[PDB]
Amino acid sequence: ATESVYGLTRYSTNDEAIAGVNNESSITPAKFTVALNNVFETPYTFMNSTATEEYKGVIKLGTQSEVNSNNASVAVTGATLNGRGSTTSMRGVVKLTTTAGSQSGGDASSALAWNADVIHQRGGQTINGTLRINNTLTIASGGANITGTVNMTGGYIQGKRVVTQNEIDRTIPVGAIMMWAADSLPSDAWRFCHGGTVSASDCPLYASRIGTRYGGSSSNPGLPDMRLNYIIKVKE
Amino acid sequence: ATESVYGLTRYSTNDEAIAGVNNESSITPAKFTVALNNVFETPYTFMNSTATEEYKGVIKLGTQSEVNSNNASVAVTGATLNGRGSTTSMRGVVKLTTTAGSQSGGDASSALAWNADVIHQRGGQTINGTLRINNTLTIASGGANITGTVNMTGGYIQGKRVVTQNEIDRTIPVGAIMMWAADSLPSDAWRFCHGGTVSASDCPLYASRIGTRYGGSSSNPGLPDMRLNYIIKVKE
Amino acid sequence: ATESVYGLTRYSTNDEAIAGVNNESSITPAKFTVALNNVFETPYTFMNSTATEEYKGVIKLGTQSEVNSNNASVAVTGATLNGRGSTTSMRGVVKLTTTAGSQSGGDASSALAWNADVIHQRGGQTINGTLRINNTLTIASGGANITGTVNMTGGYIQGKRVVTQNEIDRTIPVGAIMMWAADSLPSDAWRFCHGGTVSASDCPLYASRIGTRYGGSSSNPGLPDMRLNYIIKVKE
Ligand SMILES: [Cl-]
Ligand SMILES: [Cl-]
Ligand SMILES: [Cl-]
Ligand SMILES: [Cl-]
Ligand SMILES: [Cl-]
Ligand SMILES: [Cl-]
Repeated sequence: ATESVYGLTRYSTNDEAIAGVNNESSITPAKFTVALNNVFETPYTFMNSTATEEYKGVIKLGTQSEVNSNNASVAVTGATLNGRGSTTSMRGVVKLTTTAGSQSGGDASSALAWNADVIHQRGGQTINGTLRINNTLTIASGGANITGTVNMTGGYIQGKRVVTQNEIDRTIPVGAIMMWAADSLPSDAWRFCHGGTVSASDCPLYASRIGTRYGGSSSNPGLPDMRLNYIIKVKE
Repeated sequence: ATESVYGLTRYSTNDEAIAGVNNESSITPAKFTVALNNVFETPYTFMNSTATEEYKGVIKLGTQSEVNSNNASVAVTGATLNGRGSTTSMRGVVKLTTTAGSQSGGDASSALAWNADVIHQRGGQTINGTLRINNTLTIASGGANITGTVNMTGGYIQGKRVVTQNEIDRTIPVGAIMMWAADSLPSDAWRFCHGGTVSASDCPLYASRIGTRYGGSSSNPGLPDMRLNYIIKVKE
Repeated sequence: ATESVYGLTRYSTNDEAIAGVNNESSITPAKFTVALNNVFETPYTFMNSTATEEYKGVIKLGTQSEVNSNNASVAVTGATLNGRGSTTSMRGVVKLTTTAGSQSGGDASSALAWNADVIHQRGGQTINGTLRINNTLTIASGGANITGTVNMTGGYIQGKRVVTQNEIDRTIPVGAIMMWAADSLPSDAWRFCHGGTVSASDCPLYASRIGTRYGGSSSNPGLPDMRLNYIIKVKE
């Protein structure tokens, strides 16, 4: 057999079926299935969102220095509120003192309490000690009740000069003689002119002014004897 | 035909082509294509980032108690600033009072204002009422102008004792007789010794001291008749 | 050859092997492998976590208005602490003043310092100027030492009336005559009754009361001549 004309043919072996180049034999069903098996089978807007008027946020604690400087941003604490003591130049917190002229527990930021021991303008109070006033005292009504001695440079009552003891002798001097209408004398400033003596120590002005003019001695100067009665002024 | 030698062959059927075990027939093109189709076709560093000096952050509101204790961490509010009232032991805020000795609206944390009604050391003021001083008053200049009566234990002007009315009789006692140079008397303390009487009620000391020595009666005691003129002192 | 019976066969061409419909030829190994190649080869709980008592958080800065209103939530700054000035109606911060009656640097929220120039109740102080008191002064001990003149409506020492100069003439009037025991006179209130004259300008009361009764002239009125000696009271 050939491609061209008919004739005899044998069957291919298994080896020929697999090695499919032999052109001189024919393929049986059994070697279609042999031959197939070589082919078929092979943190900024946190910290920048600050506290303000308008909006809430975050806040730095003021140092004392910042608190005292009136810093409009920082926070005031218990400690820096306490630490900002009032002074004469800076608004601040104070302790009260009820004793004028004393600080309260050594604190310079002490102010006088409502009930401090001051004298006020309404009256009815007591100063428990002395007082000095450097110019005129005017008492507008009700006078003065004074325990102890008043010393004054001058004195007038309703425009009339007050009399003092040194003036007594000018009005009626020791040594004056008058008469007397009664039986007894009410004071020893005067004595009867019935002779006898007075004591120079009892009557020092009589002794100096009159001496022994009427007898007696220097210690016991004599009185005039003028015997109504006469009387003589012997002492102040 | 065989594998070994040449000879006759028939063609396989379709069924034989598919069931490829028959070794005794040959495969045509038409049954290559039949047989193929059985094979080919089958929250900590929030809350721990706190407010401080140095750094901003977060803050607890102080209770009053913490504010008053000077807590250095918490925040002061309007309410706890207001609530921290000054006392004698603790720095704080105050109301002002212009009236010494009165709290302002019942507030114990009241301090005297700059213009409270106090007496100061500079002068020129008025106390509208009484004043008591428990020891010596010194007026250093300008004296005193006193409306009303001064009562004093003692009085001196420039070191001389002030005279009082009870001393008048010692100097010139009722009952004294002197002479007189003028035609009329300027006071009724003295009377002419021209007899007649005085009234005991007008002249009680004359009546007691002299009685009816010179005539008259107890109510109308007689004066001496000594007829310059004589005069007698009849009353203070 | 046929499907049914045996006989002669030729071999298929390559073209027949590929176009596998020819039923009248047989397939060689070489055209199994040709024919196969057409088949085988073809931001709320931030802002709502607020500051409180109990818990930390976030805070709004108080305006002054809120601070002053005692707002219990907002924050106090240096500026609003400073800005909350004490008044009589509102607790606040103060400046101190040591001068009563003056604000410190024009600040209405000025309180008297512990050492302000006030008079207190304990004594020992000085008012450097005048003082007016509108009712009675009581000095409880130690009297008064007064530089300058005291004018008073009335005066008593230990309940006895103080004597004034206008009373002198009532006790012993100008014009009185008495006797005298000494050789010389200690004052010119009295003169010897030895004739001669006094000066009307030296002795105006004698001149008015006595005139020229004893001789002389109106300018130089005569004294009595009564020639112990007589004396006459010529002036106060
Ligand atoms: Cl006698
Ligand atoms: Cl002698
Ligand atoms: Cl008469
Ligand atoms: Cl009688
Ligand atoms: Cl003479
Ligand atoms: Cl004449």
